Amino acid sequence: NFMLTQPHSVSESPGKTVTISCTRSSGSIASNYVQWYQQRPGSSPTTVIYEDNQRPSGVPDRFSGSIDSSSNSASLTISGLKTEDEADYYCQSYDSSNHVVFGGGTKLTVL
Amino acid sequence: NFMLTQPHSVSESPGKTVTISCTRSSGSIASNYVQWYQQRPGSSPTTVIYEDNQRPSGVPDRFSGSIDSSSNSASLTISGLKTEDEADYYCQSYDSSNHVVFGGGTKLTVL
Repeated sequence: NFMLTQPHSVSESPGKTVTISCTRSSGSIASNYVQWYQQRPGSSPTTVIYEDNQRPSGVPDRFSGSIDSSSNSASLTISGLKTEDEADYYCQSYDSSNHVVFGGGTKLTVL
Repeated sequence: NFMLTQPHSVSESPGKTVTISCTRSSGSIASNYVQWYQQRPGSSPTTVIYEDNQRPSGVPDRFSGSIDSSSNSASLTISGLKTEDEADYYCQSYDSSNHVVFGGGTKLTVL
C-alpha cells in the first residue's frame, strides 16, 4: 500500500501555466491508474482526469495529466489559468487490493 | 453509468443515531462496491467505509455501512453521535468501465 503526497498549496496568475504533482511512496506510479479531482467548497469531487491522462467530456483541454515514472509521480497541468480554476485538487490511485488512495489535496490560488 | 444522490444535509444531537443514504439511479447498487468518505474543511476525503460495509483500521465502530437493494441504496449509519463527527460525507462507487462515481455529499450537523 502507499501514499500520495501533493504540495498543499500553489498560486499563479491568470493566463499562466501551473503544475501540481502527486508522488507515490510505494511500488510504481504506473502500476495503477491515477485520477485527478477538482473540488470547490460545499462541492463534491469532480473528475478532471482519469486513467492518468484522459479528460472526461466537458473538461477543458487546459487540464492535462502526465505520469513521470522517473520521479514516481503524476502531474496535473493547467495552462491558460482562469480565476474559475481556483479550487482544491486531489490525485487518487489504487493499491494492490483496489483500495482507494487520495493525496492530501492542493489548494490552487489564482492571483 | 449512473448517479448517486444523497441529501445535502442532516442534523442530529450528540448521543443520537443518524443515517445518510445514497441512491443509485442505474443498474443495481450491489453490482459495485460502495465506499464512504468523511471530509473536513481543508482536509482530504478519508475512508470511513469500503466495500459496502468494511471499516478500515482506526475507524470507530459507530460507523456502519449497509446496502438495501430494495431501494437501490447504500446507507451510512453513525450511532452515538459525537461533535467530532460533524463533517461532509460522500458515497462513491464505480460504473461498468471502473469509472468513479461520487455522490453529492451530505453535510452532517451535530446539534
